[PDB]
Amino acid sequence: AAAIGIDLGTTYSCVGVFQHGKVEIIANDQGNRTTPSYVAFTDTERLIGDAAKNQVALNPQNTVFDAKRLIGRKFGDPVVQSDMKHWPFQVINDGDKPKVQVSYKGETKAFYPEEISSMVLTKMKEIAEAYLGYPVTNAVITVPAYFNDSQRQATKDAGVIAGLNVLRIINEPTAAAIAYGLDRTGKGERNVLIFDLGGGTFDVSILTIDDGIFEVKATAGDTHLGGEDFDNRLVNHFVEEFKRKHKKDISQNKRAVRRLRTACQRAKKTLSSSTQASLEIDSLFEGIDFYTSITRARFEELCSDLFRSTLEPVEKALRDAKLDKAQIHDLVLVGGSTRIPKVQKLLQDFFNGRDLNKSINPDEAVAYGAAVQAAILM
Ligand SMILES: Nc1ncnc2c1ncn2[C@@H]1O[C@H](COP(=O)(O)OP(=O)(O)OP(=O)(O)O)[C@@H](O)[C@H]1O
Ligand SMILES: [Cl-]
Ligand SMILES: [Cl-]
Ligand SMILES: [Mg+2]
Ligand code: NA
Repeated sequence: AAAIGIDLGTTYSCVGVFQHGKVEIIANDQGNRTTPSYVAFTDTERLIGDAAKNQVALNPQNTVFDAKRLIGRKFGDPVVQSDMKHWPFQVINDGDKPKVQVSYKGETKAFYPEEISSMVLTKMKEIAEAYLGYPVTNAVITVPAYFNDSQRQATKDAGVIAGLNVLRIINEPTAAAIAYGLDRTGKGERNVLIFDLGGGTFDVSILTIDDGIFEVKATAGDTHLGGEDFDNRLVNHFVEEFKRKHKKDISQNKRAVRRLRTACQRAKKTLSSSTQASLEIDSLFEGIDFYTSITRARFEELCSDLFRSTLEPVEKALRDAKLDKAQIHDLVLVGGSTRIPKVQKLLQDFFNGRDLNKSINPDEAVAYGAAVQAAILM
């Protein structure tokens, strides 16, 4: 039986398996090759993944997301106390550990972060089992390089709770490097830069690889910079467009804003491969249809400062590693947001025209590498 590799993301998770000489990134029941790290509780059922995120009658208080921001932290951790202010779900204190509190089947319940993340991992396990046609019992799971012992432990515990023997916890950037076969180099140092822009976070990592041994030389980035921030620029843009056109403010109608935000995420993805996108929402506010469009160039303007801000952390990482641009051997794109053409241009220009490694869907590279390493360890 094959073991699986799982990228347990802040916003999207991905599962792959190595068999018959090659990695298969496994699509879920809706055909999506990555799955939202969402769990929802209703009066009748628990929903995970696409079903949780896509609720037609979504209940903000009982739909949990961002558990990765809590996992392995103390309740009194200032990161937790800050993050709590912007979530619609309740976080409580159980002996200086955080728990997320919800209503389920009519009663108030609370769950540790590693419990919420185990539900996401169970979904990923099941996605794999459907494809393989047998039970999966071993996995490699990835984490950010900056994770500490407590965060790594809680992640491993989420795996155990989901019925997985965790062969190893490995760093996300190391997994992306493995996906591209960069661990296979002989003796002699090669410097690799991983540029990772996901849904919620931005991670720059510089790795030295020598005869298959990885050293983390430098890390930089921003834990509150990702695709969702580009979403929010589009939402604010269209809220102003609706005001102009209909003389109505929709900003305080939570439902209209969620429905607009979903459509902005869909348009954004489309703008990575087309130069314009149409956005059409039936009865968005007080029965008014909102049918409009957005160009790639306009989307770029709306986000220009955010896109540009990704480069100073690259500069910083290089200084910390005591390396010049020219001394990086390989540049690897990771994270869904690096599909954005403008982001690719900025990083390529900064590196004076160097090739980017982008042949593996960037939001799949970490799971791909995890799957490769899981097979080695078996
Ligand atoms: N083609 C695309 N163009 C632009 N953005 C995209 C595209 N495909 C996915 N995204 C965006 O990528 C983001 C998710 O990326 P990813 O799957 O790397 O998340 P992740 O692994 O959870 O990372 P993090 O923990 O940083 O959120 C979302 O904001 C999503 O809209
Ligand atoms: Cl599914
Ligand atoms: Cl479900
Ligand atoms: Mg990540
Ligand atoms: Na992911």
